[PDB]
Amino acid sequence: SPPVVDTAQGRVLGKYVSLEGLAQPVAVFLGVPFAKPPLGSLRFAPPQPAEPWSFVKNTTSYPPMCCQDPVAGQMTSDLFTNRKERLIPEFSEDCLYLNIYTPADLTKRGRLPVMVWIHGGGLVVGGASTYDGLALAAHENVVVVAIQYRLGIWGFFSTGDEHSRGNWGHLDQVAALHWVQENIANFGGDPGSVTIFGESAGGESVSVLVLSPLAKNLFHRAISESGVAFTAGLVRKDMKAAAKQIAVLAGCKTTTSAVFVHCLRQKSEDELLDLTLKMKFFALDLHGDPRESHPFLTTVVDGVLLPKMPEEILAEKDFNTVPYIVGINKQEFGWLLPTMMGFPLSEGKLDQKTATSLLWKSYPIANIPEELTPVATDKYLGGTDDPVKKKDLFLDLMGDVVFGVPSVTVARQHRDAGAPTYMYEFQYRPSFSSDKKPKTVIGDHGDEIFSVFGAPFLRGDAPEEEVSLSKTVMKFWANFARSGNPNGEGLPHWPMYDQEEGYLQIGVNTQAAKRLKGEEVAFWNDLLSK
Repeated sequence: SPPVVDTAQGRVLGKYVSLEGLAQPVAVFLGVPFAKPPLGSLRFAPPQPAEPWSFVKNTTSYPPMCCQDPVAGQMTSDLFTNRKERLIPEFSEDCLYLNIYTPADLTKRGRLPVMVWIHGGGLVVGGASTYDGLALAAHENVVVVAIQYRLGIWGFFSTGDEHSRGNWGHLDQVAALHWVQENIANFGGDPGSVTIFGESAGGESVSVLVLSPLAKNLFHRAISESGVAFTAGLVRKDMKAAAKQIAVLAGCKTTTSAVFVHCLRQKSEDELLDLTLKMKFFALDLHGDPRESHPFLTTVVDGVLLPKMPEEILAEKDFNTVPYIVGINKQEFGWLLPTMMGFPLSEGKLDQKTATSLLWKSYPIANIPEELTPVATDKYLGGTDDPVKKKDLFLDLMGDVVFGVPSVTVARQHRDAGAPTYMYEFQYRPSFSSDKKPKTVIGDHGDEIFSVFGAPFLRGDAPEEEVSLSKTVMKFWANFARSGNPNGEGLPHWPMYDQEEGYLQIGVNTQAAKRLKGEEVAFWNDLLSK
């Protein structure tokens, strides 16, 4: 007896889906529009509300993902998905949709916590339909909403002025959150209790929404998994140089910003896609000048989403000071990222000259000047002659500079603004890992996702240790959605990230520790001191 729910713009039809092991049926709505399709002159512009529809809109099939490299998009979906049935996504400029998983009794007026998932993919790839909210919803009695937002050129093209400010993907995230306020009560969600959560560039997005005056009162808890505002230089003052490259590739005059943006608006989707492949996003440039490489189009300081740089918003303490879990994995640069970015590290072996050279080429994500680059690799690799250990230590280096240090730096300033703050370090190797990934890589980028989204209940043949870790993580995450505090009956103690900097080591042996990356932060700030 399929569920039909009212929204401000019209009625939607979903499907009931059962999870093997639980009695609880979950109502699933796929491809709910939250904005007008950003086509034509709506490209490189703020999202507009969806036009209303008559009759009942069928929301039972996965929507398209936003345009992106389709080969890298398919690979990202494969690597990150938590369900059995492999998704073959479609791609389109018409992509401002969300998917909803609600376990609420829709005949009642439910008031479940709402968890809004913001996917990662470096702001250039990814989509919502990769992430099945079924297990998290059914096990923890929360409404899971997975949203989409414009990516790449479509999402982030900026002229650095009023003609194309930038941040279109973040304005879409904001529009989705307004949609949740207006409409989630009809899906049994409590709009007074919305947790935003995301991983990698989705974590950066959560962090940016925490800082943004546009997102005020649109959520009440935050979780950044493996990404905050300082991560990978994904937030910059401007985009002048990358914009120039786009103009040369597109054949657009840059006489003025208006003329430039108007030329890009006339391009077809195929032309912008081809321009996307030519920018070579999400890839280490091995041959060109590292100062001129732009593997991501970034969040920018536009004066609307962000009035100023994140450092200055954090230091001034006026932002969305909600309860905030900020976490990282043990080995953020262990395998997935170097492989996906094309780091020449298949060898199993690395010497210190080459580590220094690769750190310099990583300038776009690491931001370490050429002359300080041997000092960094000496610090991390100089205590051993063993090249197998040097490789493993270089990957610790990259993890720390790109993820660990940024995450701790942000948690500290969030705590110092007076907000409840929690940190974790996740250390587990999922059975769902790729065949290509070595057995020795534990807590790789993305590994927590399988626990958070209940992959053991949806796919594979997970052993009891892994099943149990997923229940623990989901329960912490949903307790936090409920109360702003992840703690509860039968879960290990997770201390607050206060002046003593307590954090939770999550893994086979889940337990509290202190002072996450304390020394590494000290070193990296001192190296870039100037």
